[PDB]
Formats: sequence, structure tokens, C-alpha cells
Amino acid sequence: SSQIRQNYSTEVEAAVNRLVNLYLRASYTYLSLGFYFDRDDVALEGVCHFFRELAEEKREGAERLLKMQNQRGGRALFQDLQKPSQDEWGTTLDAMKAAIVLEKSLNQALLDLHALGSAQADPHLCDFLESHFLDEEVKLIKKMGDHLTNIQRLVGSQAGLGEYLFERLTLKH
Amino acid sequence: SSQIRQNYSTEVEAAVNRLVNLYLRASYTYLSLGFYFDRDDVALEGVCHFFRELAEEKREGAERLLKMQNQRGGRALFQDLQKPSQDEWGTTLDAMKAAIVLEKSLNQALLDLHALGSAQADPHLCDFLESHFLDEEVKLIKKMGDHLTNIQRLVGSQAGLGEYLFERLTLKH
Amino acid sequence: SSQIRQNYSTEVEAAVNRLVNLYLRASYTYLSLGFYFDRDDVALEGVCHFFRELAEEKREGAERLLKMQNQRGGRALFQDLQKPSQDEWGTTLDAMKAAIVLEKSLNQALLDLHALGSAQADPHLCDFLESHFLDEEVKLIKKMGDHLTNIQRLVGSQAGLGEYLFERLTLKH
Amino acid sequence: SSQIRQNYSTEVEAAVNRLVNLYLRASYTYLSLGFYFDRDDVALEGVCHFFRELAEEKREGAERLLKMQNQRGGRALFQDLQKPSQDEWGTTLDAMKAAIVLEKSLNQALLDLHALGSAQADPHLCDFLESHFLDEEVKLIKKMGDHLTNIQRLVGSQAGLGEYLFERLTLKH
Amino acid sequence: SSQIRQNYSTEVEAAVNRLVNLYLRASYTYLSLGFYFDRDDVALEGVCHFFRELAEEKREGAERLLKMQNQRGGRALFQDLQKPSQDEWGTTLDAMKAAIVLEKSLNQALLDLHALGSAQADPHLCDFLESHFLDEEVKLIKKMGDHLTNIQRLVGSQAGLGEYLFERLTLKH
Amino acid sequence: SSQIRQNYSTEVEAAVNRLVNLYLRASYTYLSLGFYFDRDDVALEGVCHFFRELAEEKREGAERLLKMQNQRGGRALFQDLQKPSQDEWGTTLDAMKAAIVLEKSLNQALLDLHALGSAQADPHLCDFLESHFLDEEVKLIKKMGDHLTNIQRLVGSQAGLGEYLFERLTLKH
Ligand SMILES: [Au+]
Ligand SMILES: [Au+]
Ligand SMILES: [Au+]
Ligand SMILES: [Au+]
Ligand SMILES: [Au+]
Ligand SMILES: [Au+]
Ligand SMILES: [Au+]
Ligand SMILES: [Au+]
Ligand SMILES: [Au+]
Ligand SMILES: [Au+]
Ligand SMILES: [Au+]
Ligand SMILES: [Au+]
Ligand SMILES: [Au+]
Ligand SMILES: [Au+]
Ligand SMILES: [Au+]
Ligand SMILES: [Au+]
Ligand SMILES: [Au+]
Ligand SMILES: [Au+]
Ligand SMILES: [Au+]
Ligand SMILES: [Au+]
Ligand SMILES: [Au+]
Ligand SMILES: [Au+]
Ligand SMILES: [Au+]
Ligand SMILES: [Au+]
Ligand SMILES: [Au+]
Ligand SMILES: [Au+]
Ligand SMILES: [Au+]
Ligand SMILES: [Au+]
Ligand SMILES: [Au+]
Ligand SMILES: [Au+]
Ligand SMILES: [Au+]
Ligand SMILES: [Au+]
Ligand SMILES: [Au+]
Ligand SMILES: [Au+]
Ligand SMILES: [Au+]
Ligand SMILES: [Au+]
Ligand SMILES: [Au+]
Ligand SMILES: [Au+]
Ligand SMILES: [Au+]
Ligand SMILES: [Au+]
Ligand SMILES: [Au+]
Ligand SMILES: [Au+]
Repeated sequence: SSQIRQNYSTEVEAAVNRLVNLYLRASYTYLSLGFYFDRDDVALEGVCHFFRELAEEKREGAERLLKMQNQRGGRALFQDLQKPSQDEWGTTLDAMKAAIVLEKSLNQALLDLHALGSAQADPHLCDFLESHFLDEEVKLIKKMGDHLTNIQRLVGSQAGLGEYLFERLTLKH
Repeated sequence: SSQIRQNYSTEVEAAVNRLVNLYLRASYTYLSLGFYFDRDDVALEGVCHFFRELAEEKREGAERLLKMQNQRGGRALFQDLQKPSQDEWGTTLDAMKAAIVLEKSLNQALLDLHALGSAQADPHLCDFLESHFLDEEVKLIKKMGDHLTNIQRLVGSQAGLGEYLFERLTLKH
Repeated sequence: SSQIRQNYSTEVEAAVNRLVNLYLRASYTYLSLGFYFDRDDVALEGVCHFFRELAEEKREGAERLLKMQNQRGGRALFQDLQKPSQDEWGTTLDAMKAAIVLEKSLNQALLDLHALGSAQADPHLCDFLESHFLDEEVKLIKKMGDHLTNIQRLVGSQAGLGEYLFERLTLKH
Repeated sequence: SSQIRQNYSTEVEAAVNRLVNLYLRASYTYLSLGFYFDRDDVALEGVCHFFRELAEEKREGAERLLKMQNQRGGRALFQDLQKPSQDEWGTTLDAMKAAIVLEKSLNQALLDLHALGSAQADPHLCDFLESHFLDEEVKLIKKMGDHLTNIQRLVGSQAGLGEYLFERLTLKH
Repeated sequence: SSQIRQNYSTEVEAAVNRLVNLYLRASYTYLSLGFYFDRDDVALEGVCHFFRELAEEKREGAERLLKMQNQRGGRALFQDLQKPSQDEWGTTLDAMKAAIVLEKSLNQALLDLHALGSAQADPHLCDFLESHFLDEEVKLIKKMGDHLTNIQRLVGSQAGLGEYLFERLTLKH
Repeated sequence: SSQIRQNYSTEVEAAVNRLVNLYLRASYTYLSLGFYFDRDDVALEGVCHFFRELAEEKREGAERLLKMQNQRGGRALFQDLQKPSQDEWGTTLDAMKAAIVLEKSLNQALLDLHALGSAQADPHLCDFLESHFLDEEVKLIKKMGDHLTNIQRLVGSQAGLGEYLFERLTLKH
């Protein structure tokens, strides 16, 4: 077994595979979120685009992790992908709340894997997470908090109007 | 009678002529809708443009149908065009409601003609409807549903403000 | 009722609505004329283009009139559009004869409306007709007379050949 | 036998091979028609070009059919190509009459194959015919009817002059 | 429930959701196939690219289906995604064998859904499958059969050399 | 009979018509050869392109001959086109063997016609063959011999690998 593998614990290999599952789960969640906002009875295009873009980003993170797994001589192993936690996601506010919960879980998974890499003395893993994941997550979580604050401000009284305005003037489409 | 006509039933020929009447009726309805929104006491320019654009699209569909009638060796026959169902169209919401009702009737007419073509074993007619009409109608009806949802969200409380905002931030002009 | 309306009689308002009906009728007549010449058993493409172009021009005149109706604070009211006077239009000669009869009726309607505007002391209406309609009609009627003369010259003896030649060498396609 | 073949009946496979023969026959007919009009004692260049262009179109249709046969896992089988029905094709009128008869036979073959695909529940075949053949045939047959009408109009009295004029002013070269 | 929904059976809606699951499953299978060929102990880059490209194509098909679901007024419902059938995919030959089996299953699912649309008289669904899926699948399955034949020819005697050569001279990277 | 014909024997006229049949036969043979190599169970794209290109070249030669027939005042006469000698063409080697046999027969037909032109003292015919056919055939036959030699060298031991390599590194696609 691997001719290239060096300083790459079975523990980190397994944890990388679990993280791939988590990122692909998050991608699937964002696919569901995106298409919910494209429903004719929800129709918030900018919200749809925001979530579909994140579906792509999460999928990219999984592919980054799989490439890394191979560069270290580990073996990608895929598991069932569980469906998203909801079939309908409520208002933009509800949806952003669910998204920041999801991001925080990914973030905690990254931190846990960092702490494993540190215990296993694996500086290439630590560097890899710092280079492509930790700051990325921090920036996204901040953006989502900014959004939540703006949504929140808009939707006390006149909830519908606030939702429309946030979609039109903050979100991209 | 026609040197080119082949596999083209008198039933489909008549039904094509009726569909032309329906599309020209819808065009006239959208002309009336467009100019209502240009009234100084209504003054929603983006709404006016949205309906005038559809008047053009419906007229184009009628001309497509007439060209097809001729390519198959059928004979265009024109009937009186009935005036639109209303002289005043109310709010943007009322107007979009009336437009989606109209589109659904055109859609049902297309489906009925498809079902006739299928019973008459006329695959060129079926192809023609699929190529230029069925998806076009589906996309338009979806857009209108999206609009209705957004209008609806805006006009619970503060009806005037919501109407202005929808016109300014969703509709084109 | 209208905050903008000034010096705009109910008589001119009604007459503008009737003129809109006439122009849309003429547009429909030219649509029928155009597609007749596209029949495989008539097949005079340049004739078809000449009439379809006029269908567009007449529709534009109606839209000009409706825009004016709104700029003056009048209220567009639409009536049933009667179908064209014939289902088949004969030869190019027959068709041009029918077209110049139609244009003369539009012209007389314009003159009558001018005479109303003059009796109502409505110089904006008079200016509007002079700017966009009266000369336009005069030029078109002259063109049609030129055509009739050329068609007429061609179709004494050898009627078919003359018809083909006029279509090929005078009409555009 | 084929690793790719799926939902592709032996009946449709055979019928596709027969259609290839028909299209290559039609191509050969148009080659003969083209070169007849290039004879120094016929010399109607535009007619020659019109038929040679159709020879190419028919050959292209056969190649489209053969490519499809292969994409479905069927087996192209070629038969003898029968020579065209005439060695001399008469006037432009005679020739256009013969061409529209030929096109109608191809059209009927396409319809028959459509009806077979429908009975065999082969929606890829149906789509393939709709995409590349049915409308193409309808447009060509209409063009030919237009031509026949114009030729017919020209060649009552002064047959030679009419023939020259049609070739010069309608046909391309 | 939906203001836009018209002629859209609950049966087709459910079947569209199942097809989305199948396409996302196939995408996941191709992700696993792609990264297997990127393993340092397999190292066939062109094979990896071929499968990763198909992972993207299958994901795109699912998104096309979800967009359609929304345009018709149906409701996207997501299920668990089962992991791919194998963790290791053997040789290029083994892998292409598995891929054509997968494609044929997608193809059969498309055909079944076509047959449902036909039984439900849903011509927009039928058109949608013809426009974006049926020919696409046919072309891909043909390409894969071509590949299988070439792989097969190369890997009787000198299996390693044949595998390298196919990757270098047929597959893209 | 012909006003232009000069120094053009009935013998050469007939022989030109036979040569046209031969060239169109060869074109049909190459069409069959081309599509055989496009079969999913043969799949040698470069071989397919090589033969389809020759189908076009042979057809061009027939059209050159027909144009010449007309320029001399002869009369093109078309006969039945016999189907190709095989339905399946074996390996690339088998196919190239069959192609060089065919070319040699065309070449011998050209030589025979040259010898007829010489006996009939027809220097325009001789020039015509020298200008457009004799060298063309010589170059093609040489190319095919080169190919046969290279195929032959490759397919002693490891027949499949040799076939793939010849297609990839010598033939165009
Ligand atoms: Au979305
Ligand atoms: Au979106
Ligand atoms: Au998007
Ligand atoms: Au770390
Ligand atoms: Au570390
Ligand atoms: Au990165
Ligand atoms: Au954002
Ligand atoms: Au308007
Ligand atoms: Au407007
Ligand atoms: Au507009
Ligand atoms: Au249909
Ligand atoms: Au049909
Ligand atoms: Au269209
Ligand atoms: Au819109
Ligand atoms: Au026209
Ligand atoms: Au026209
Ligand atoms: Au036109
Ligand atoms: Au006046
Ligand atoms: Au006046
Ligand atoms: Au004007
Ligand atoms: Au003119
Ligand atoms: Au020709
Ligand atoms: Au020619
Ligand atoms: Au030509
Ligand atoms: Au069919
Ligand atoms: Au079918
Ligand atoms: Au095509
Ligand atoms: Au033409
Ligand atoms: Au890959
Ligand atoms: Au790759
Ligand atoms: Au790739
Ligand atoms: Au279907
Ligand atoms: Au259907
Ligand atoms: Au597509
Ligand atoms: Au490929
Ligand atoms: Au080929
Ligand atoms: Au090829
Ligand atoms: Au080719
Ligand atoms: Au000679
Ligand atoms: Au000679
Ligand atoms: Au030459
Ligand atoms: Au070559």
C-alpha cells in the first residue's frame, strides 16, 4: 500500500473522508435551498442564486479535499449522502438561519480536523486547511451574519416588503 | 385544391385558424393592458412595457401560425376580433391575475391542438407546437406566477408603495 | 377625472378611439392581404412583403394615436375588430385596388378628425395629425397609384407574365 | 450483438435502411435533373443549380440517417440504387412537377417511419425525424409549390420567354 | 396549491423527482470513478478527466430537471443519495463497462418517463426530454461503446501498454 | 442533334457514361466502408474519415465527367448503381486491400478510355483525363500502398494494438 504515503495517519485519512461527506451534504442542502427560492410561490431569484452559488462552492471544497486525499496517498471512500434537513425552508430569514447553522458545523468540522492534524503532527494537513478552508469559512460566516442582520432589520413590521427589498438590493441575480 | 397539402386534416386547419384568432385576441388584450398602465392616473411605465412587449409576442405567434398554415397548404381564414374583457384593469395585481388567466387559456388551446394533431397522426403539427409554443408558454406562465407572488408579498399593507416598488425594481422600462 | 386634460373635447376623444379602431382594422386587412400572397397557389413574395409592411405601419399609427390619447388625458376604449372584407384578394391588381380604397377611407377619417379639431379649436390635435399622419397618407396613396398604373400597364395581354414581372422588378422581398 | 442497442426495433432498423435507399435515389434523381438543365440545348443554369443543390441535401439526409443508424446500434445495409425515372426531363415546369412528386414520396416515407416509431414506442427516432427531416420537407415542398405556381403563370402564352424569366429572376446561379 | 400548474400530473411530478435522484446518483458515481483514476497507484489522468466531466454533465441534467419541475408548478423533493456501487473500479475497461451500464439505466429511466408523459398526455414533458436528454444519452452511449471497443482491442495481450495508449491517444486531459 | 458537338465519337460518349457509373459505384462503396468503421463495434474514426473523404472525391470525379459530357455535346445517361461488394469490411487491412483493388479498376477504366480517345483521335478527351484523373489516381494508389505497408507491419503479432495505432497516428479525424 501507498508508495507515496508519508506522515499521513489513518485517523486523518478517515476524517478527510467524513469531511468530504459533510461538504457534499452541505452542497445538497444548498441545492435544495436554491430551488426552493425558485418556486413560483416563493420567487426570490436573488436568494436562489445566493444558495446555488454556495452549492457549487461546497462541491468545490469536497473536490479539493479528494484531490488532497489522493496527493497524500490516502483512499477516498464515499458514503450515502443524506438528504437535506427540510423540504421547505420558510422565509429568507429562516433560510439564512439554517445556512449559518450549517456553516458553523462545517467550520467546527474543520477545526476538529485541524486539532487532529496537530495531534498527529501533520503540518501539510494544517497548511492545507489554512490555505483553502479556514479563512473562506470565516468570511462566509461573517457575510451570512451581515445578511441575517439586514434581513432582521427589514422584517419587523412589513415582512413581505422587507423580504422583497433585501432580495432586490442586496442579493445579486 | 392544394398541390402541396399532405397529411393535413381539415380539422387541424380549422383549429389553427381558431388559434390565430385567440392569439390575435390576446395581443389586443395586451395592447389594452399596456395603454391602461400608461394613463396619467395609473402611470406605471414598467407595467406598460411588460404588457406591450407581450402584445408583440402574441402577434408574432399568430404570424408563426399563419406561416405554418400556408406551408401545409391550409387556408388562413380570419374572423372578427373581440375586444378585450375589461376597459380598466385595476391594480398591477389585478392585471397580472388577468394575464395569467389569459395565458392559461392559450396554453389549454395549444394542448387541445396537440391532442387533435396526435389523434390525426400529424407529427409536423406536433413538432411545430413543441418547437415554438409549448415551452414558451410554460416559461411565461412561470414568470407571471413569480410576479404574482412578488406583487402579492408587496401589497399586504402599504399597497401603493408595494406597487411602485415592484414596477421600479422588477419591471424593465 | 383627468388632472392633465386641457382643451380636449369629448368629441375628439371619441373620434380618436374610432380612428384607432379603423387603423387596427386596416392593419388586420393588410395581414390578410399579406398572407394571401404567401399561399402556394398565389406565391408572390414581394406582394406579401409589401402588405405585411403596411400591416405594421397601420398598427404603429394606432399605437401613436393611443399614446396621444393618454398624453391629452383621454381614455382609450377598444371595440371589436371586424374581419377584413374579403377572404381571397384576387390578383395583385385587385389587391392594390382594395388597398387604395382602404387608404382613402383612412385619409378621409383623418381629414374628418382634422375638421373636428378645427371646429373644437384644438391646435395640438391638428399639429399631431399633420406631423404623423396627413403627409404619410398622401405619400402612400401616391405610391399605390404609381403601382396601380404599372400593374395596369403590365397586365393587358399576358396577365401572368406582367404580374410576375411587377413582383420581381418593382416589389422588394 | 450490439452493446449499445436499446429500445431499437428490428422493424425501425430495416425501415431506416430503406429510407437511406430512398434518399440516395432522390439524390441521384436530382443529379440527373441538374445535368439535364446544363445541356447546351436546354441551358437553364439556375435550374441546374437548384437541382444540384437538392442532390447534395438529399445525400446529406442519407448520411444523417446512417449516422443515426450507427448511434442506435443498428446495422447499415445498402441496396442497389435504381436509376432515375426519366433520361430527359422536359421543361422547367415538367421538372418541378417531378420534383414535388418525389418530395411528397420522401415525405410520406418519413411519416410512415414516424408512425412505425410511434407504434414501437421509440421516442428518440420520433425526435430525430422532427429535428432534421419533417420541417425541412415541409419547407421544401412549399417552396416547390411556390415555384410551380410562378412557372405556371409564366408559361401560358410565350412559354420560352416565361421559362427564361423564371430562371433569371427567381433561380439563383 | 400551484397557481401555474396545468396539465401536470402527480405521477410525472413524482417520476421527475426520482429521476433527479438517479441523475445525482450517477453524478456521485462519476465523481468516485474520476478520483479512483487520480490515485497514484492507478494514475490515468485522461480517464479521471473523462469521468469528472460526466459527473458535471449528470449534475447539470438534475438541475435541468429541477428547473423544469419548478416551471410546471411541481415540488422538488430530495431523497438520500446512495453511495456508488463500488469503492475501487478496476481497469479502464471495467470502468467503461460500469459506465455504460449506468448510462443505459438512465436511458431506460428517461424512456419510462417518456412513456408516462405519453400516457398522461403531457406534451411539454415529452418535448423537454427530447430537447435535453434523449439524444444526449444516445450520443454518450455510442461514444462509450466506441471506447469499449477500442479498449477491448488494445488489452488482449499487453494489457498495461494498451491501457496507457488509450489514455494517452484517445482520452483528453 | 448537338449544335456544339465536334470530334466527339459515340464510342467515347458511351464510355464516359460507363465511367460515370463506375465512379458513382466507387463513391457508394466508400460510403459503405466509411460507415462500417463508424460502427460502435469497429469504432476507428480516422478510418471512417479516410473513406468518407474518398466517397466525396469519387462523386466529384463523376460530376467532372458529367460536366465534360455536356461541354462536348454528349448526353449523360444514368444506370442503376450496384450496391457495394460487401456489407461488412473486416479489418483496416481488409478494407485498404479492397480499396486499392477498387482504385486499380478505376485506373484501368481511365486507361482504357484514354486508349479509346487515342484510337478516336480525340485530344480534348486525352487532355481532360490527364488534367483531372490520371495523376490523381496514381497519387491515391501510392498513398494506399504506403498505408497497406504500414498496416501490414503493425499487425503481425498484436493485431488490435497495431490497428489502433495506425488509426491514431497515421489517419486524420
Ligand atoms: Au437556484
Ligand atoms: Au437562481
Ligand atoms: Au444561480
Ligand atoms: Au492544524
Ligand atoms: Au499541524
Ligand atoms: Au482555495
Ligand atoms: Au451575498
Ligand atoms: Au404600453
Ligand atoms: Au410602455
Ligand atoms: Au414598450
Ligand atoms: Au401533438
Ligand atoms: Au402528433
Ligand atoms: Au419559436
Ligand atoms: Au417580467
Ligand atoms: Au406576408
Ligand atoms: Au412576405
Ligand atoms: Au415581410
Ligand atoms: Au385641424
Ligand atoms: Au386645429
Ligand atoms: Au410620425
Ligand atoms: Au412599394
Ligand atoms: Au447542375
Ligand atoms: Au448548375
Ligand atoms: Au450548382
Ligand atoms: Au413518431
Ligand atoms: Au415516437
Ligand atoms: Au438537421
Ligand atoms: Au428556389
Ligand atoms: Au478526476
Ligand atoms: Au482528472
Ligand atoms: Au477534469
Ligand atoms: Au413522451
Ligand atoms: Au407526450
Ligand atoms: Au440541453
Ligand atoms: Au471521450
Ligand atoms: Au464515415
Ligand atoms: Au468518419
Ligand atoms: Au469525415
Ligand atoms: Au488518350
Ligand atoms: Au488522344
Ligand atoms: Au482536377
Ligand atoms: Au491517408
